[PDB]
Amino acid sequence: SGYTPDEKLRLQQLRELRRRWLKDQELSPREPVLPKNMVFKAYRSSLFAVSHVLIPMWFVHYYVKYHMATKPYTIVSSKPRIFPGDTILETGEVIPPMRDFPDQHH
Amino acid sequence: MNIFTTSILLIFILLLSPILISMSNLIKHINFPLYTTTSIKFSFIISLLPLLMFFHNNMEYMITTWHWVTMNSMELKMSFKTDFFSILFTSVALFVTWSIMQFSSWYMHSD
Amino acid sequence: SDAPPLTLDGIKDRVLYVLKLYDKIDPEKLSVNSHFMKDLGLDSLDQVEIIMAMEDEFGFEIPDIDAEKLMCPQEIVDYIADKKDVYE
Amino acid sequence: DSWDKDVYPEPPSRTPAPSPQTSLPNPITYLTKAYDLVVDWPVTLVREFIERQHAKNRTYYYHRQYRRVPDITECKEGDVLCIYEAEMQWRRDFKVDQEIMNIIQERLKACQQREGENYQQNCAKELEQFTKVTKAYQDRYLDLGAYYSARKCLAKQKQRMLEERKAARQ
Amino acid sequence: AFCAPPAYLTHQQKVLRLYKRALRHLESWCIHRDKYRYFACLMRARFEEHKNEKDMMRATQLLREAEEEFWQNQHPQPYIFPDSPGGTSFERYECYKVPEWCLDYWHPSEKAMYPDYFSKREQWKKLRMESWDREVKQLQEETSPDGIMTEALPPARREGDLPPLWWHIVTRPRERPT
Amino acid sequence: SKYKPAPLATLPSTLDPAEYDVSPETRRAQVERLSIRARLKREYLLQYNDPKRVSHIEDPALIRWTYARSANIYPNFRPTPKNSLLGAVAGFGPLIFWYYVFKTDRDRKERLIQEGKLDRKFNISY
Amino acid sequence: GKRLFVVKPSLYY
Amino acid sequence: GAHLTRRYLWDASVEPDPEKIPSFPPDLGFPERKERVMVATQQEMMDAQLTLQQRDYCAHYLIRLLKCKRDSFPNFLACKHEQHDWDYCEHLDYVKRMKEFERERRLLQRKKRRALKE
Amino acid sequence: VHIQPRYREFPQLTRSQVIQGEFLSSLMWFWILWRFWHDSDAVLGHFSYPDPSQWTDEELGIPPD
Amino acid sequence: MLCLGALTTLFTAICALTQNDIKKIIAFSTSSQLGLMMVTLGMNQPHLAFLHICTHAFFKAMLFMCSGSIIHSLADEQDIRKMGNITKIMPFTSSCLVIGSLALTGMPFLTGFYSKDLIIEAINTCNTNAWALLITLIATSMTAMYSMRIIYFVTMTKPRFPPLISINENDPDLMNPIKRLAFGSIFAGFVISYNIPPTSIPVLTMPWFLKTTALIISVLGFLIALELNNLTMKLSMNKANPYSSFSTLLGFFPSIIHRITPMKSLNLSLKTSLTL
Amino acid sequence: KMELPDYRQWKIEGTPLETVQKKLAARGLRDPWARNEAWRYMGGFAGNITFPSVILKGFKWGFAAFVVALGAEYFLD
Amino acid sequence: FHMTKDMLPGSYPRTPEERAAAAKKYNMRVEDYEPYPDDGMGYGDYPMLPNRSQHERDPWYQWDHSELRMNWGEPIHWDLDMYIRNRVDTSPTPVSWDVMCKHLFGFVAFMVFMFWVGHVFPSYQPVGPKQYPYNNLYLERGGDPTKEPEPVVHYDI
Repeated sequence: SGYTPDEKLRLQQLRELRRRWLKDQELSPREPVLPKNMVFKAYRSSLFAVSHVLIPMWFVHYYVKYHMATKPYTIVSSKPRIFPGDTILETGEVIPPMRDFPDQHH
Repeated sequence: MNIFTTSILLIFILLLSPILISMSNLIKHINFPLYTTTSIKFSFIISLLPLLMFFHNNMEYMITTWHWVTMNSMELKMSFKTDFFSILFTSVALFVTWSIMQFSSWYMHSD
Repeated sequence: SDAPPLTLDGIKDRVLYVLKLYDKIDPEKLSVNSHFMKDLGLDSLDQVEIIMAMEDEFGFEIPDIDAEKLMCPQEIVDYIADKKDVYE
Repeated sequence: DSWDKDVYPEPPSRTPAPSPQTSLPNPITYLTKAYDLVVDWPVTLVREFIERQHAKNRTYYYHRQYRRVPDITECKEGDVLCIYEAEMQWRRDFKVDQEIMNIIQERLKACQQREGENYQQNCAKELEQFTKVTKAYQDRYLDLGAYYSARKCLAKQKQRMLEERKAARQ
Repeated sequence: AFCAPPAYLTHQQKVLRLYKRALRHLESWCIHRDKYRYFACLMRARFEEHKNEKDMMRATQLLREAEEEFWQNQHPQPYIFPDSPGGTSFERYECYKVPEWCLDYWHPSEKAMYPDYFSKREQWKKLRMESWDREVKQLQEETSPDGIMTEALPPARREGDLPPLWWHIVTRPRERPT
Repeated sequence: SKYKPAPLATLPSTLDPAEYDVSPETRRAQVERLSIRARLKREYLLQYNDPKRVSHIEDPALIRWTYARSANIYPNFRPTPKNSLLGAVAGFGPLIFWYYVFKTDRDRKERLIQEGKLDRKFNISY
Repeated sequence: GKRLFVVKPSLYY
Repeated sequence: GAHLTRRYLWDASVEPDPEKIPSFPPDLGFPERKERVMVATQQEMMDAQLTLQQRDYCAHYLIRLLKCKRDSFPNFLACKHEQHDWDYCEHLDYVKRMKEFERERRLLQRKKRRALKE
Repeated sequence: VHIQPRYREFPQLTRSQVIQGEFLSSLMWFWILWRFWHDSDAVLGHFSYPDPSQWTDEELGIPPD
Repeated sequence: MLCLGALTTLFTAICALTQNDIKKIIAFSTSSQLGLMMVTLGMNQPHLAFLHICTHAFFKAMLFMCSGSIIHSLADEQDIRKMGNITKIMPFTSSCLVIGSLALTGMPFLTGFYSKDLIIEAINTCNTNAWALLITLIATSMTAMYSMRIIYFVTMTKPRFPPLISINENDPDLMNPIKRLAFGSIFAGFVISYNIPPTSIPVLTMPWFLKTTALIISVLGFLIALELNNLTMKLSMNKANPYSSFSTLLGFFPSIIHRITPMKSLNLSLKTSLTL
Repeated sequence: KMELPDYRQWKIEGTPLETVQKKLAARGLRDPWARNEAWRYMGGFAGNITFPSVILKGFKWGFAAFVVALGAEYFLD
Repeated sequence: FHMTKDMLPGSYPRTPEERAAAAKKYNMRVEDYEPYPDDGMGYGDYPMLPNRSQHERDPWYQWDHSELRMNWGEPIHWDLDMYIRNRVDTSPTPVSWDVMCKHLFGFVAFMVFMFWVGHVFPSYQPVGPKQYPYNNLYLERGGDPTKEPEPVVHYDI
């Protein structure tokens, strides 16, 4: 069955007060009362790249070269690939090439 | 041997920068999602650099930035093993997270 | 941007739109105060189908007790406005 | 570099000369040149300034050396003075041995990272050194307990020497 | 939600609830609209053919059998509207549904950010203060001395009066506060 | 083709047989339960919407639940053989079980170490 | 526009 | 694979298992069998830093492919010929393994025929 | 950027979204066709898997009988 | 590891076969791909597993982004039963979703070719468990099946969303990251796999049915799922089966375990430790 | 404000809903919500979406670009 | 506060007047009130509410404790902290519990048995072992350079 007159009148009055409350929830046009663009490539990326990237790169490079490379086993890299026919920069010798490759089918 | 480590630690510094900006009380004056998205894309480029280096010479790296503690014979140190896996997953994760940050800026609006 | 707000006139228009698309209700006798059983001559299954149509339109369900309380398009409009906080 | 290759050995690098077959420019070479000119030059300038300031204000510090006090083996039991001196000397040597083990382990890790795919063959002497120093460390310091001391180390050594002597009987 | 449940559901209400739930699960199975309309008209035909039952004991038996059939043939994952319970968006904005009494604890600077809103808030508070005594008297008058009591509440019955216990209903947080 | 209820998957309130065979006693019991519920709801709503209230609403049901869970258990505890056996098992059986587990493991380890058959490869920091 | 007040706790402290 | 159903359905006497291959002496049926030759030696493989899995009898082609890629790191799509050479060598090695498998399978069949003759 | 909502009709589509969508679809299909034309090793490989039955006993080195 | 990965990829594909929430479908797809990576680790192919990590990261990022755009355009509506006509109403998102589905199933020379098909060739041509191999192939076919389910019930058929059209995908903040992930999901597997240093020597001498296995089973899964979806379009109610109930209710694992283990644990806690 | 289309435009002919209506009238039944469901089969939604039509989207321009690329490669080599 | 010992829970009721007093204390009907059996487990007069979790509660009703789905003043189950919505669920399932358990156990057992079958009948390729040079890579696998290994000879075919 439908609404009783009791519940219908209560819902009507409650909804009207809800309309009033939600209308009062609006903001006045003065609310709230608070107390060099150039282009994106030329300016916006420029100062960000020179501030948040370049200066941290300076500090990181300083720490890496003068506080990490000065320690013995801090930065350890694997040996480079040495192929036949290569010339060693540090030593100066050329390692001999491989054999004659008897298969030339493909 | 310096540019490689500098790029890795610069990835980490560029990631740590928006956290310090968040706790440094200037968020109300800047566009924080856009700033973080630019931070992620610059981290992705700076991570593309060791990707190219490893694709060239296959250098395998181990970097011990900071010594944390020493307990008798165990020397707990902050070390990074810059591998094929580390480099490639770092680049892929940074690219994906750049897309995720921009999509989050679109999607979590009115939040 | 997305998700435009609801208005009272929009809710009324959409409710009357669905009720006019209903075949058992002739659109010339339909009013916003037309009772489903008094002057429309419908039944409880028809009312349940009407409420399900309104749920399908507005993308959210009405609970069963309020749904069986609803018996006229004005009541449906008032329920939708009260649920969605449409004050004007 | 404050470190020395006598205690941190490192094989000399053998890098190959570049042999670019392709005609494309190398972005790695371009980026390294730009990175040097932009980052490395100001960093080395400010580091040279810092070094010359340190040269203006130069100070020195020394490494403390302890004379050898008599060992606990010649200390009478119940004589807490010489026992204390020997115990402090033993704790000092224990800490030195901990750092020796750290040095050997760091050397082994450096060997493994340097060799990479050839570590199972080219780190044979590093692994042998690690195994020998690990065996010696286990013979002198293992199973002492949380209250490790010169007395406990001496008792363990005496027990081990007694077992070795009894095994040497037959 | 806006109405309180009674002591028990009558037979007609149980049948209507079964009909609506059956239609929802039928749409969950059918997916496509034309197929759903066909099978929903068939389900309506079944309910119509069992509508005119006069014994009411056989009607309760048919309701029990229909409920057994529904529980055998229900969709394991029926469609739920997102705002409905069990949905994806249900209770999503409860983290943002801040109650209105934190403005009482707001600092005078934060109040000074919003002068007109707080003036209207004070007007609402004064209205609540008078209406509370008025509605407590009304609820004492309206309460039966003994007998059956339900959760329904009276409206305002005189001019210049408000319904009892209106504050938590009228000043509830919005469903989309932001 | 029948739903079998469980303690962890209960019977639906629309599938239980007690719903369809109703009695006037059950109807008046439900009406009395609704009356009790409505009285409690009315009292709570008065206390909730009172503007002069400056504190939280105390819940005697929550107070009773906490008191029954905390301070009433030992006054209402009586030693029976069943709970004596249950307490003895739940207080000793895990202890005896883990005692035998650890004793067997450490005895095996000590035997292997004393006979030399257990090799400590690089265990230097125990 | 039609902007509405957002109820927030005291973030001042 | 038809070998799998022949082993698990017909019999396992003539169908061999992958673990003990070969189960016959290498000179059985071969009058002279030359030893397999290795082109790239241990020093060159160690300098090329090949993994121990890939130090097989195509290590020289792998070394050539790696040298090509290191030389022409830009334009990485330039060692297709070396990639094809290394893949063809691996295909030949796989064909040799298949030849070994079927050789010892036919030797198992020959053993069964000898047993039936005796 | 904002577009007018439609109640029950088909929405009005901007040129940018349809152009970019068909561009991405065409780019995917062009890449697939180009790679399939150039290196069609997705099908059959390029090594022509041998049938072992045609290998001879003289090259498999089994003794005759 | 091989057995565990095969079991979980089969189970998660089966669970994904009959889901309705699009996020649930692609999450079970993610779990199936993780099971495939665990299979690849069960074989001695870790580098193929890492390559599949990268390629699958691209696929799932773009797929989830497209699904989120669908959800935001349909006003936080998440299940596929109230979608439809997405190909015509959201053309950019539909195009990128189709790209993601094809690259997940392993259409040739996309980003999924260079990891998934090498994994399928390796599992076909290496000595492993037979049942793990069979259910891995069935899981790949079912991956094609649920991708077709997504494509059908979202991008195809008639509209089923509520009438008020509030679709607006014209924001560059939406278009640009999806475009970048689309470029990734097209070209990144190719670029990465041609820049990978050669390791874990693949076998390439295999019969034709062991070479085109992944493509054949993907096409078969697409055709089977298309026929099943047309049967669902056909106007007839069919009686539900325990297989479909098992698939839809996630194999009864969440209900059974998440009801029996918290109950036993917390009941043991209160009824024994604290009280007794 | 927002203006709704004229509800009289929602007819039933040429529809799967019309097929459903024929099937129901075969059983002596009438479907009254068909016009409410009619908007999903009319106008810009009135079209059969096919799985080849979804997969082969942009295939024409992709093949055209492929042909142009082949011609460019043949001209350069 | 104003909570006294007559409103706090007490001992196990013996007499009908004690049962009526307990029911009035817990705001329950006398017929609905039924305490735990007097097994000496410390329950006292606390009621035996039915073992249904808060998921079975009506979600469309405005409970006084909306997270708990409970009203104010109604008796609280002894295991509310186990039956909260963040925890153990007792809601009815579309398929019965015994059938769910049997299907789950049968699926797991069938998968385990099939894995065992595939293990005892492995699938492979008609190939021999992988061929490796230099005595199966003795030195690079880490053999003793001083020791001479037993030579491993591989032949062409």
